Amino acid sequence: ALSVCEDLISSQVYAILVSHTPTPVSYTAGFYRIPVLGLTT
Amino acid sequence: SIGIAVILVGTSDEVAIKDAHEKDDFHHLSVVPRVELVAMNETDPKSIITR
Amino acid sequence: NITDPPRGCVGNTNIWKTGPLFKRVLMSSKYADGVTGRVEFNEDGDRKFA
Ligand SMILES: *[C@@H]1O[C@H](CO)[C@@H](O)[C@H](O)[C@H]1NC(C)=O
Ligand SMILES: *[C@@H]1O[C@H](CO)[C@@H](O)[C@H](O)[C@H]1NC(C)=O
Repeated sequence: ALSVCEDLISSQVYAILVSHTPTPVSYTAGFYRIPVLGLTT
Repeated sequence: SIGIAVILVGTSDEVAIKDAHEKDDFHHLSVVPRVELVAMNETDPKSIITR
Repeated sequence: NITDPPRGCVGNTNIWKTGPLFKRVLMSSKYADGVTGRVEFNEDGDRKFA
C-alpha cells in the first residue's frame, strides 16, 4: 500500500493490475473505492 | 518495560492521559509498562501505517 | 458529470464520487474480441461462460 500511494495513487490512477493474500491492494483501492483488476487470484 | 503506544487525534487533553498514565502504578503487575505518547492528524491509512 | 480521483493520499478523505458508476460500466462491459476470446462477468463481475 505504501508504494500504492507514493508510487501509484500519487499518479492519479484509474486502475491497477495484480497477480501472485494480495488483498491489501484491494484494501487500498477500496478506501479509495477505485476499481482495479488483476489476473491470477 | 513492556511498550504501549497511545495515540490520539484532534482536540484532546494530552496531560490528562498523562495524568491517569502516571496515576496507576501497581506492583500487581509482574512487569513494568513502558508508557508512550503519540498524536496524529490525518486519517490516511498509508501515513498511519508509516507512523 | 465527471471528476478525477485524488492525487496525494494524505489529507484526502473523500472517495471519488463516480467510482461505483465506473464499476457498473465494468459490469455491463462485454468485449466481443479478446486475445482469449469473449469475456463475461457474473453478479459479482466474474468471468462467466469461460
Ligand atoms: C497537525 O495539524 C496542525 C494544525 O492542523 C499542524 O500545526 C501540525 O504540524 C500537524 N501535525 C504534523 C505532524 O504535521
Ligand atoms: C451529475 O450527473 C447527472 C447524470 O448525468 C446529471 O444530472 C448532471 O450532470 C449532474 N447532476 C446534476 C443534478 O446536475
